[PDB]
Amino acid sequence: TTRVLTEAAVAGKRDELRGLKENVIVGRLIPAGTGYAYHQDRMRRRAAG
Amino acid sequence: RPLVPLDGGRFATSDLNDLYRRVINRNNRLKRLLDLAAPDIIVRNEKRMLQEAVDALLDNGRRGRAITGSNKRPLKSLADMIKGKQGRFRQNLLGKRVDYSGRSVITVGPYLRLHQCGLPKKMALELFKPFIYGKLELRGLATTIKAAKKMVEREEAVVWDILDEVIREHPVLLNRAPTLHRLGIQAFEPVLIEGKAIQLHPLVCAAYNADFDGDQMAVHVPLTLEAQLEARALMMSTNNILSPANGEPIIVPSQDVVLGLYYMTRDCVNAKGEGMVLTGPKEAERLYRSGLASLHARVKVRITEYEKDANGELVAKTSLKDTTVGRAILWMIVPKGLPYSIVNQALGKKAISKMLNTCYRILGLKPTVIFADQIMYTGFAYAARSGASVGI
Amino acid sequence: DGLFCARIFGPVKDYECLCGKYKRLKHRGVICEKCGVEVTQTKVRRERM
Amino acid sequence: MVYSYTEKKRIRKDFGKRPQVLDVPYLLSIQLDSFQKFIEQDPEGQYGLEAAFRSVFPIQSYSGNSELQYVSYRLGEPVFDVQECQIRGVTYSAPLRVKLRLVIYEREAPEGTVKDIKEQEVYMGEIPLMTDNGTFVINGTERVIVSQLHRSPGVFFDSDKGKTHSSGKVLYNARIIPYRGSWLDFEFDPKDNLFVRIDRRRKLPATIILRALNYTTEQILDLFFEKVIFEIRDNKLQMELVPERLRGETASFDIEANGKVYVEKGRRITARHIRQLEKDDVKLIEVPVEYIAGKVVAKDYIDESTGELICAANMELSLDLLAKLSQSGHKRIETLFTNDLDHGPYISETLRVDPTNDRLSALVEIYRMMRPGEPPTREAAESLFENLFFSEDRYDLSAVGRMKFNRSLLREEIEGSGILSKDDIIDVMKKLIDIRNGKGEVDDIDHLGNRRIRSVGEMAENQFRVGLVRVERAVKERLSLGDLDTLMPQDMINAKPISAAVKEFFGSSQLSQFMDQNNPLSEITHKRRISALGPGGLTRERAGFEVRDVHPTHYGRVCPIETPEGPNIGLINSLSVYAQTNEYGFLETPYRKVTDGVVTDEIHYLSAIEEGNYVIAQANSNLDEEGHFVEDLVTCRSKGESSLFSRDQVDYMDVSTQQVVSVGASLIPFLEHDDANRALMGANMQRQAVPTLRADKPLVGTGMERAVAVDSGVTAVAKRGGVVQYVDASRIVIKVNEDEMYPGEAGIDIYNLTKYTRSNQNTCINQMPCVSLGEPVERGDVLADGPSTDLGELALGQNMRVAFMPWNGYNFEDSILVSERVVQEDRFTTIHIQELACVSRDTKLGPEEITADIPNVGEAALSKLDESGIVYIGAEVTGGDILVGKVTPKGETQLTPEEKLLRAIFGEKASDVKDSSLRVPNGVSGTVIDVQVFTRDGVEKDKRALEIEEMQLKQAKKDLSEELQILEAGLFSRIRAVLVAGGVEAEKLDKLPRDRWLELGLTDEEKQNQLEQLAEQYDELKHEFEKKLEAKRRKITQGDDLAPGVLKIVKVYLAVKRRIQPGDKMAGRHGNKGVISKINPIEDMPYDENGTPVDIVLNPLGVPSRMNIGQILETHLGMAAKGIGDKINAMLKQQQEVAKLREFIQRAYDLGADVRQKVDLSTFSDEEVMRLAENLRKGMPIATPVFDGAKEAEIKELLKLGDLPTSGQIRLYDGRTGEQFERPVTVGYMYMLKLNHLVDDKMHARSTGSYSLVTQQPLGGKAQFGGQRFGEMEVWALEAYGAAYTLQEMLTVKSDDVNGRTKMYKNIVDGNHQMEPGMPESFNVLLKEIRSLGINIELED
Amino acid sequence: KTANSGYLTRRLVDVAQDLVVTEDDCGTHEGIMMTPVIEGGDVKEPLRDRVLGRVTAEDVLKPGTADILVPRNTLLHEQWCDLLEENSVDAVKVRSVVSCDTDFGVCAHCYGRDLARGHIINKGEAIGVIAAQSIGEPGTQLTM
RNA sequence: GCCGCGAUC
DNA sequence: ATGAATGTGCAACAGCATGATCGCGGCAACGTGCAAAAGTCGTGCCAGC
Ligand SMILES: [Mg+2]
Ligand SMILES: [Zn+2]
Ligand SMILES: [Zn+2]
Repeated sequence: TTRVLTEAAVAGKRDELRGLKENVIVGRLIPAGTGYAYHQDRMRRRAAG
Repeated sequence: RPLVPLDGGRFATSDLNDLYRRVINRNNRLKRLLDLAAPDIIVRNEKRMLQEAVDALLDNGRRGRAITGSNKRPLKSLADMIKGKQGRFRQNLLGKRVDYSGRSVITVGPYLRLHQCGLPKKMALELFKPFIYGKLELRGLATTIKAAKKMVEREEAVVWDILDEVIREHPVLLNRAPTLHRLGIQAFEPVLIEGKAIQLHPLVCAAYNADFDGDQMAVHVPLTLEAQLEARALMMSTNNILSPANGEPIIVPSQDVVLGLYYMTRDCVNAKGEGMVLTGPKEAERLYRSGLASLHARVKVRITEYEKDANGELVAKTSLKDTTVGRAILWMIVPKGLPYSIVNQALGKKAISKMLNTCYRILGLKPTVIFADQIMYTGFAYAARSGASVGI
Repeated sequence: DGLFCARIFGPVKDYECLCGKYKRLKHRGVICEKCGVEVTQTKVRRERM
Repeated sequence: MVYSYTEKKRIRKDFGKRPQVLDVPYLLSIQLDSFQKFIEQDPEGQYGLEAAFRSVFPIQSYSGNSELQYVSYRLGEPVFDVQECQIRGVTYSAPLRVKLRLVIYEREAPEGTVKDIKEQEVYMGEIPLMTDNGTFVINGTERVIVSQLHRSPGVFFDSDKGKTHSSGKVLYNARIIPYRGSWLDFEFDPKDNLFVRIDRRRKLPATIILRALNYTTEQILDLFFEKVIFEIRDNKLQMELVPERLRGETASFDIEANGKVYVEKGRRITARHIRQLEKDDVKLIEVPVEYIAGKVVAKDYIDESTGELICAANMELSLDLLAKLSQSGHKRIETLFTNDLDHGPYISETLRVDPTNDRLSALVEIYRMMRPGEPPTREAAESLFENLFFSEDRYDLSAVGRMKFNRSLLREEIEGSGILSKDDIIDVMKKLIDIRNGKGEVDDIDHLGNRRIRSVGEMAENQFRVGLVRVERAVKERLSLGDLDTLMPQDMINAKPISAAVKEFFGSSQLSQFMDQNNPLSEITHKRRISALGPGGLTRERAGFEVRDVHPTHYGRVCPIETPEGPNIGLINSLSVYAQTNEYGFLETPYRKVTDGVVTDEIHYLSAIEEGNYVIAQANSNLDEEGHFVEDLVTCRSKGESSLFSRDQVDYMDVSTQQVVSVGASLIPFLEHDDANRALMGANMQRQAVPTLRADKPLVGTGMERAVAVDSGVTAVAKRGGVVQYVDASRIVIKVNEDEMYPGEAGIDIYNLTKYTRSNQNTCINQMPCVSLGEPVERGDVLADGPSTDLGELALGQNMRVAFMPWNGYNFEDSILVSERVVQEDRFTTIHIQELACVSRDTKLGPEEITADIPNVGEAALSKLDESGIVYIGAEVTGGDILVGKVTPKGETQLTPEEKLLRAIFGEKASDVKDSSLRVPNGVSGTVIDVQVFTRDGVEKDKRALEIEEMQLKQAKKDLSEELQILEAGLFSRIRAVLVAGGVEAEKLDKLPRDRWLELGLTDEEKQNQLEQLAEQYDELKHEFEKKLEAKRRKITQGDDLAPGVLKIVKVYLAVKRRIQPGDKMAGRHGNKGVISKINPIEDMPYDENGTPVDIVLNPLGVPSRMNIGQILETHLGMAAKGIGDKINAMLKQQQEVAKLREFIQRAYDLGADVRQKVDLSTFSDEEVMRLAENLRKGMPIATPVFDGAKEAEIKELLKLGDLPTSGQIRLYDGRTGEQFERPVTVGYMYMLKLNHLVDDKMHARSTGSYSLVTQQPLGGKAQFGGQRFGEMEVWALEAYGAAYTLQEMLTVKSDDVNGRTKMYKNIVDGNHQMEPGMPESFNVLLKEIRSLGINIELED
Repeated sequence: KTANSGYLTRRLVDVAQDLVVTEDDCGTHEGIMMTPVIEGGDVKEPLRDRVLGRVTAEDVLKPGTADILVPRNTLLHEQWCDLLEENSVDAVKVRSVVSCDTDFGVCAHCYGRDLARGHIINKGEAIGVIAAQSIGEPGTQLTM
């Protein structure tokens, strides 16, 4: 984690929580199975504004 | 970063607190030595000491030796304690300890269905305590929550009845310790038992890789409507029969069931009953249970098969076949739509697996689950009746 | 002004400020004259840096 | 005479077939012997505390003319015995007193003294003692100390497997491992460069230290190489002839011998030419000039004309250089060997690598390399080199290290200084060069001749040495400023560092653990435990596959079976039955000397190194009557391998078939028929069975049960007993037979049995007597059998009528189906004693008195408390009932009017005091046993305390009165004899007390001598009784010096009976285990023809795959034994004649095939035959030794003797349907143990308990109401299923959502089942942690 | 060896966790030649086991030329495989996840029918975790 | 808030 | 024939090595004197019985 954080710190990047590992850490619904439909509805709302 | 308590009002300084307090201890003396017009050497040394202390606080074990506390062990810094193993293993990222969970030794229950697990009534009434409170308050037995608490501790009979009412169709999911593959955590329908150990269905032991020699399993309760549906439509034992690795049926009888099926479907050169002609599989059970014939005798039985060449329709054909009494008895449990050449063998731990696979492929899921339960029941019964024993 | 203090990091014991000058729920977000501890729900010890 | 009294009670039918030569040793000798040699006085300084004292003392100041001279030492008497020390909860130790004096030397007169103060002993330190079983009772515990198996100091050569640089170059390295000090290594480069890794610093040439040993460049070359001389006279340039040197070379020019051609240019190189040249005596001959070009000059010739000379050693020569040396007159030139056939170019290359050629330069170089700080000033480097090596104190090779150093280098002398000299480094460097050259071989690192064993005594000696060094450093400062008035205790004797170090070692160490207390077997196998870990050992992760392997020298010294399974396999061992340690610390094994072809009965003890030279025979080899082997070809072990050798080549003989195995694996019958891993599992599982309610002997054993039980200290063995006088349920007293007595005071031997007492694993320890009354008892006889022991026989299970058959899937996998007659007959019911403690300690606001009167508690909870405030003994308790009524004072000094009216309407305290009363923890039931109140001195004693002290006084006087009764009986007998001798009054004299006023005076001699002496004896005996009675009344009843904060303590014990139940684990002793699955009723178990239903039903499917043939053979053999027992029981039922019963027992005892069992009932009287027959009516307890026991034919004959089916299978009828099972079922009696893994202790269930401040997650583990951890793999499986809502609810609302938990609890109570999730606290903690660094993390909108 | 297999499973799961079937059919024509696995002279994997539960990227041609057997982009199952084995087919080109041609996921057709259920795989299944667990479930029994 | 030690699968 | 740039090879340093349970112990880092204020103690006060 020491290597990854610094290479992420200097670049100032973002996560965007696209995979399964990121959503498990945060505690939201994973984009798979039953939680996949919920993440499909949210994507349209973000794109539509 | 709270202090670790101990006997008396004394509060020991923790590892994180020591690393900080060293930094401020250096900082105050340095910021003092700035204004005293001290010689460059001493302030230089103090700057080096403060810089080293800050580095050790931020990551101990880098840029020189590692500072230690009372014991000759490194004082873990902010790096070593990010979450668990310097990463997010223990306290985050799938490492959360969960409540509404139990743990007890597992034994075997052969009377259980494919989707049932025996749950002790002492783990229940503790996993389902809030549900019991809700049902007690709903029926007016305890107007206040405190009364429900007190009567649950006193464990009256009506509390047991209400627990049985709550349990009725609330699936609960058991898992073993080294969850290797996705079949290592399955959801069963609990049946309360007057006992102290979880009763696991013998068929799912192959999937769990569990044998009853002190093995323990955890019992996690899905406590939400979405969670209950997920544990019923995605995790029920009757749902996942085919292993998601090769397509072969993971839930397949083994050990005593296979021995019983093998002993039932065998042929002896001479036994009680030779060349007898009997009406059907019904007479085979009557002759065997009466003692007039042996399980390994060879007879000719008039038997009916069902066939599925017709589109969605079953056609019945009747013929006279030469088989054994044991095979004729076994045929009574197979569903309609399977050719008789599937039980006219020895059924040695592979023919039975292919029997289940063909039943799944041709018939579906409900018939193959019922078939698996019947197969295990009859295999256990006839293996016990055989009296197979190993001697010197 | 130590590592664990009361002027910053919030209070220590519930909605009670130091010296007992203002220890109630009648006072919200007030600063005692004698001590700089602000009244809060003592769960802010997990947020102030 | 042949059999002892307890052996006459029940004779095990040994199957033998091989006579035993040496009986099993004390079986706990290592621990006791090590501590004895650690404590006992030694005239010399070999070992023990005396050796450490000689090593440190005497001490003196820096030219202060004051020295510390000491003589001897003594260990005081312990102030508590083992039992009281265990009960009270303090360390069993003794004071340490030492005799030492002060001497003051004259300052003006050299070597003269002016004062000599011979002060008395000064107390210093506490040394815990070892109990006679081998345990160190510290802090009220057992705390056994496991011996450590560590690398022996010496010289170790290794090859590093030849794969470091992947070039195929094998690299040889040497190590110098000392007992204490710095290390030293030699290392071979891929480029063949000598590197020395001193104290594991950077790699450094060996030439620097070689020069630092005051060796010049020419001298090192002369020592490390064979120099040759080239003579160039009159331009001939002759060459010396050494035929043995040149083996492989090319003749660059014609070689002529004395003017005659011997070898042509490029001629034959075979040994024939070399032999021909050697045979001809030829002087020096000329050689081509170009040949000498490749040579390197070793010495440095000096020109006689000018001081200029070619001193450049390790350099070649030039053509112009030849003219220069010819002009200078250098007729002879000295050059080294420069030959590379077996030797090679070394040393010189390293001298060319580094240019330091001075001792000072080498010293400063090594000082800078090791210490990168301040450069030295001709003193620091020299001092550092003196301290690093060849130092008396800082560095010290052990005696065993010196022995191994000398043996590895093949030196005749075995003794010497424990320090390494200059020649030693040279010798090891030479040996490394030789091993690189080809001569010699690398030694194995796992050889048991290289792995030393160290015990508790040596470790305690090392700790005491460290403490002694510290106190000596403290003392040295005193004499600098010490005056003559300063006494020894005033000179900082400073016992605190020594006691601190000793107690730190004994209490908190890697190799001093809680002793296992399930069965005597666990204690026995824990005391003699071999551990490779520890301070000087190796880390678990560090151990490779080589260490965890069974080296072929583990034959008779380390068990190959018994070892932990998962993490620690191969790192924890167990000593074999006959193994012991060397005088240096190496494991030996007995062997029998074989002279010619007959094996003698003389026994020689062979270490690991010695046994690799001889030829050792096999225990299972036949013999003749005189002693010769029955075959001319006999299997043997020569050097690690096994082959067949001639009868005349055999040199040594194995003592017995039990030699290889340990104690734990010796108690498995038919061990040879079991798989090795299954035997491992059975041996490990035997050490876990809980002692049941009633001891039950094994129907089939190995005869080693008696040795395990007797030497474990669990039983009570008659030390010198004769005929027992009075047997009690708690006491045994024996009147010793007159033939052997101690003259004066006579006396009897009294045993105080220990009743129900908690063990370390919460199990109960009980001792029940064997002898009834007036039974003669010989030396070594067992009187009281402890937990899991029957008549001195280790019995840790119960025999069960096991049938192997699948029963309707209830014995699926490894499940066990148990009958209900097992439950009814109270088998496997165990007692578990649990300890609950409470201490009354003062606080800021006052004292914490304890009383029954507890405010705010109803009369229901006060029903079971006395006037003092603790539960009555024997009250059955459960749930959470109050145990001790303890109040904690609260602070209040402002009596507000509300408090005033509260005190007015209620009591004076008005319930101000709190109630910190200890309650029964959840899940704990059972009747109380004892209460252990103790009181601080000065304070008023508890009301019940007086009853404890009165009970102690009652038992004390009752125990002392018997010897007084006997002594006054003897005195009365003597007085009666004297009065009968003269003036006898017959019964009149006996009627009047005091011998009827001492029978007046009678004769003058009797009055002056007889009566006066009798009166004097009576008076002094009465006074002696009174003084010791008073002293023992005084010391028992004394105010205990509690902890300063502690005022008064109370402890409560509970006793719970655990009946067998489905979840409880049961296992055999052949590696078969399992959990019960159902307690079936009696009427459902299968029954034979006679109607006896089986007790346990097992699964046959577990035998053929695990290869546990011991199960089947044991069941058959137990069935035969129980058939014999049933025959004897039926015979006793008809009360037939003694002759017929004796004949049957005789015909059943001598059955076998050339068994070494010569018991016979002819020399057995009538009454002991009936006692034996009534003792073995349950079953004839036969014993088959480990590797040579009952065969199939013998078992079949035993079965046929009892009128049973020979094949070992019976027709079993079903209990439910009553239909005969088609195949016969193998029915037999197997010994089933109940392990210590009970479900009552393995169930947990949490809904909402207590969380942690950080991460806000639920706690973990039982006894804390924790929750099962949803691991990473579980979440992966959840993701694989596609179940996302379950994952979300298991990640947020169950663990870390502070508001989510409460919201969802409210929703469930309402009945909503709504998610309403949130944001875990763990991620917020992680964000705060990262923000605490220099990295900023925030959540974007 | 259990530790070294668990570490491998950890790495595989971490690599493959971000993989979910998010599309129905990418329409790509790419495929992989699937011939029965042969070693020396012994038949060691028949084509039936390798091609069962996959989609045909191109129509399989019987030895008789210009004779279609199965339509393009169809799922092979027990009936199709039994019909295919009756003839003398040797090579079948089938679509696989390596050529899914979709972005951030894998088409439901390019990945064949799931092995847990008879029907084709539905959208949203986390195939990467299943694949990693399936690969790492053995390994605690591989002989090393 | 751990560290050692032992044990189970 | 010789110098410089480049590519190759070798040595030192960093991360990492399964999961879930149960049971016992042991266990760290002042001073200073005066203003300035505040609290306290011996003492005298009025109000209730
Ligand atoms: Mg198991
Ligand atoms: Zn305040
Ligand atoms: Zn695709």
